[PDB]
Amino acid sequence: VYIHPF
Amino acid sequence: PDQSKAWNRYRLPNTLKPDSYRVTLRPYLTPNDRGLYVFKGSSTVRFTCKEATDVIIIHSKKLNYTLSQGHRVVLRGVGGSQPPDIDKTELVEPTEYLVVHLKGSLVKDSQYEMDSEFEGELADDLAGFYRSEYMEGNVRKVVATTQMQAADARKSFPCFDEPAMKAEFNITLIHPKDLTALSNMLPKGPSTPLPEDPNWNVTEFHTTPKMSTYLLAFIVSEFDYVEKQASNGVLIRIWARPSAIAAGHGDYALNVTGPILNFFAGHYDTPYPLPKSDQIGLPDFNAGAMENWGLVTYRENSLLFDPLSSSSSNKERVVTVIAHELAHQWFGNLVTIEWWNDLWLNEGFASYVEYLGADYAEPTWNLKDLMVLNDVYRVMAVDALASSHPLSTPASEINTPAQISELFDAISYSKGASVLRMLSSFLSEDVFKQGLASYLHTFAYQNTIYLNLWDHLQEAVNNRSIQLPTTVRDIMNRWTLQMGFPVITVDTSTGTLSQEHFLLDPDSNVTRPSEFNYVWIVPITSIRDGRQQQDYWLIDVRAQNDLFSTSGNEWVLLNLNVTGYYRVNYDEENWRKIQTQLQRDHSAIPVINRAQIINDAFNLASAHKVPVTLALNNTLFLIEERQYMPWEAALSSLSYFKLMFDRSEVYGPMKNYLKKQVTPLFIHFRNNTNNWREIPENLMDQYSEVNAISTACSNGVPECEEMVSGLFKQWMENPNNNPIHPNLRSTVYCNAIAQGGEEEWDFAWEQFRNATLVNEADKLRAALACSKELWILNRYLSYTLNPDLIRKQDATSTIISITNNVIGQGLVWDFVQSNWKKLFNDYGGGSFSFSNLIQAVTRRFSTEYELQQLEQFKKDNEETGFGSGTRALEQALEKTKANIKWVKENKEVVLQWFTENSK
Ligand SMILES: *[C@@H]1O[C@H](CO)[C@@H](O[C@@H]2O[C@H](CO)[C@@H](O[C@@H]3O[C@H](CO)[C@@H](O)[C@H](O)[C@@H]3O)[C@H](O)[C@H]2NC(C)=O)[C@H](O)[C@H]1NC(C)=O
Ligand SMILES: *[C@@H]1O[C@H](CO)[C@@H](O[C@@H]2O[C@H](CO)[C@@H](O)[C@H](O)[C@H]2NC(C)=O)[C@H](O)[C@H]1NC(C)=O
Ligand SMILES: *[C@@H]1O[C@H](CO)[C@@H](O)[C@H](O)[C@H]1NC(C)=O
Ligand SMILES: *[C@@H]1O[C@H](CO)[C@@H](O)[C@H](O)[C@H]1NC(C)=O
Ligand SMILES: *[C@@H]1O[C@H](CO)[C@@H](O)[C@H](O)[C@H]1NC(C)=O
Ligand SMILES: *[C@@H]1O[C@H](CO)[C@@H](O)[C@H](O)[C@H]1NC(C)=O
Ligand SMILES: *[C@@H]1O[C@H](CO)[C@@H](O)[C@H](O)[C@H]1NC(C)=O
Repeated sequence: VYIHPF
Repeated sequence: PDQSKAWNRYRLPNTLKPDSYRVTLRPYLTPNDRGLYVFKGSSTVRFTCKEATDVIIIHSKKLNYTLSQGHRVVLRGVGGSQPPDIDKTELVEPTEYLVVHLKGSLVKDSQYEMDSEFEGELADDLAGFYRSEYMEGNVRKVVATTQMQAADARKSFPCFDEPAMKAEFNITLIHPKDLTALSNMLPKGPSTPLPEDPNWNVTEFHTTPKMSTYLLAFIVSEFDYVEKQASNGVLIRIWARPSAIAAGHGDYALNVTGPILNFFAGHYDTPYPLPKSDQIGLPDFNAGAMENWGLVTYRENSLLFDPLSSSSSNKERVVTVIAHELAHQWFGNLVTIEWWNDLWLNEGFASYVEYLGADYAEPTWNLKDLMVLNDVYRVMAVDALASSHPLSTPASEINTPAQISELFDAISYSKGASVLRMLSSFLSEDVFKQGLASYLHTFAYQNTIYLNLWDHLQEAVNNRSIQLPTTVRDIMNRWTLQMGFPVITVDTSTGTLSQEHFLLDPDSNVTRPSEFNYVWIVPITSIRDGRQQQDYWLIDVRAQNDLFSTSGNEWVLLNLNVTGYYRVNYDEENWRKIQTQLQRDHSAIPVINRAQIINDAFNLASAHKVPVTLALNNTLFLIEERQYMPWEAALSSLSYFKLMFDRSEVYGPMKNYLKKQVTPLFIHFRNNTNNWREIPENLMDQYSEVNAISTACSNGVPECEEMVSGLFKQWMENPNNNPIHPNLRSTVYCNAIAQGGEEEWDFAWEQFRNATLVNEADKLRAALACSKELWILNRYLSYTLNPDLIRKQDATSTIISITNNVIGQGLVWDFVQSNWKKLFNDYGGGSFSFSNLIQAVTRRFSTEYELQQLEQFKKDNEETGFGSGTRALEQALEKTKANIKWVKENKEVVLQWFTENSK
């Protein structure tokens, strides 16, 4: 999955 | 829960291995009598018995079985095998198994088939086979769609749902005759009427390659698409709601997708083997995107792009997310992690390689430089804790779906990417990609662990006769098997270097042992008065080399362009020469190293390795810095000061200081853009402009406050003629709401409810959390929890936006303590990024009072647990303890520094 950098 | 029984253990037995599956699924897109949306399916799995056993343990989650010949399943032989009779079956819920107890044992190296018929809820829960909804005018459109990763394929059909259980899949979808069925592969023959009911069609798809269950996708919709054959002959289609496609909002994705796919195929000398790669944007989607092999799914927001309303940052997001998902076709799909403990082999690669693909499609943006901020410095915050974890965690520790989901984190993604960036730097990308080509060729359609990668990189190193201080495995094992990173401390008077494990809190307690003693093997690049020196390898805890010695006016810096995953400290004399250089001509230091000097010194100060005033002194030159990156590094580091101090007497002087530092830049942009009529040509300058506005407004520059209120007022007077350039909307909306009242808030909320693009809605949704009115924040919090107002996919993201507002801190923390079961159960307690909410609500904590609340929160909820947020709570506890001491030690010196330097 792509998860946006938190 | 008896641990001696296999069906009570989380890992599947090794006794059975699937070969191939057929699956038929049929979503019902209108509610039944109960008002429940359901799907009905059947499956046959063919598998090989590898070791004689009298039980079939296979994953099953929230599936109901239709009895067949007296049991939940039927078991048949293959090629003459003769399976025992089924005794009974059971569903074991914690481990999510269907367990088939047999009256005898299966035979080693024989094949068997098992048939199932089942039904599940097509829930609005964003997992497995689920429903997404949107409106076209007043007509409700319902989409059947999927998300399997990590452990949800088993929620759609019974399967051996672990990534090393690769098989071929034969998918049939049964669907309303008017709707299009999509899956990984192309249809196998044309779509035919269901005999019992010709209102439905039956679409069978060609067999997949051998692949992991988590990569399966099944979609039924009336989406439209644009399409283009890529230069490698692969068919690309971009699918989305009809109105978006007609509006041309898929056109940018179509422009970049095929060319990036072809670029990766070329760079890694490894073709993409499928006939097509569909990209599809869903109105409801948990993560950012999912790399399903042949049918990559996205949030609408990350695929669609409107050139007349989306920002440049939105455009960067589209191309980078596409690049990341396309990277996965190689690193994750063709070659797959053996188990989730080595996740970085999928996601660390995708996070690194995404920049190469995005840079191919958009070479003028210079996106690769942003790795330092977006990855290196992002992950270094968590990786400087005693409660961080290695890139490759021991496989034995990672067992449950919660523990698996938790690993989708900054370590696996950004530390993975950072270590690969370092590796490519010391090998050269030419050599790196040669080893990767060999890796991909060898393990195509198979599974890997970290050791397999080093073997193939070693092969390239050996072919090129490259001499390293030891093998690739022994260098890279230092960065992979132990957590953390070193600080490299230089004494420029003697030229000595020393390394130690960098910890934000010296007092913190590292309980995880390292067989490498927290010592690294470090490639050290460096510059002397701007000129690059010979490379150096630091292998010991300390060394001496004249490369690192200075005399007279000379300065040195290590880690040119921050290619290496480490921080750097110097003797205070060299630091003073660096500060002199920044005052004399800051352009003499490469821009990335200007960000480095700032970010490193702030972190070093937290760790008590340099005085805090040294780190603050490193920001003085920013008053004449125009580049995006060093300002972003400063703002990022000063975020921590804001968290520590924005409820204290230190805050006014802090804001005064930032107002002084940013005012010339703000005035520069006011003039340069011809009073905000234009945006800069260069992407970095565009970002620099947005930060200068955000910083000016937040810290009380009166011209900025006037500008944003005036623009927002002009929009309210002309709702259909938005005068605000897309790049400025987020910051103008937020600051206009903050400076305004309920009239501005209500206008923005109405705009949000009426929005046609997710991008515009997202900016408004973040902006509404900027209100300074406690009562408005409370009302807004109640909306985040209402799926008719804010889509479920966005609920916790909006709650985070609220808690980041100083007035929403108490509000949200009190809410979290009061509603833990609900958040855990309904808002993703075992899924991706649940850590985000724990991190956000706790990062202001700097008091004994707050610490005691947090410890009591841990005690009070021990029965519910913290799911995929378990490590984040441990990290919150460590950070909170560090913060208490840091505030005690720094508040008076910081107050005095901001006061003395802001005038
Ligand atoms: C999913 O669909 C695939 C593709 O149609 C199925 O693979 C096919 O399976 C058949 C029957 O098992 C294979 O037959 C085998 O052929 C050789 C004879 O040369 C022999 O060694 C075996 O004894 C067996 O008879 C056939 O080769 C194969 N076709 C292809 C293209 O691979 C698969 O069975 C389906 N899986 C399920 C669970 O329905
Ligand atoms: C460190 O990074 C900088 C900034 O990206 C590099 O400077 C670029 O160099 C390329 C090739 O020489 C030029 O086309 C550009 O003018 C520079 N780009 C930018 C954005 O400034 C520099 O080459 C790097 N240093 C080393 C040794 O790699
Ligand atoms: C599955 O069975 C349970 C228990 O009878 C029931 O509550 C649930 O509604 C069923 N689910 C579906 C989708 O039919
Ligand atoms: C449904 O079936 C007919 C053939 O009987 C076909 O022409 C039509 O395109 C099918 N529709 C879809 C959306 O697959
Ligand atoms: C895609 O590329 C075409 C052809 O170069 C160009 O005209 C168009 O503006 C691009 N579309 C988008 C949305 O970037
Ligand atoms: C190394 O060279 C051998 C012998 O020429 C070749 O077969 C192999 O593919 C090469 N491996 C790599 C990683 O370049
Ligand atoms: C920060 O700068 C001031 C002079 O501008 C100096 O007095 C102070 O010592 C500096 N702090 C450190 C740690 O060098």
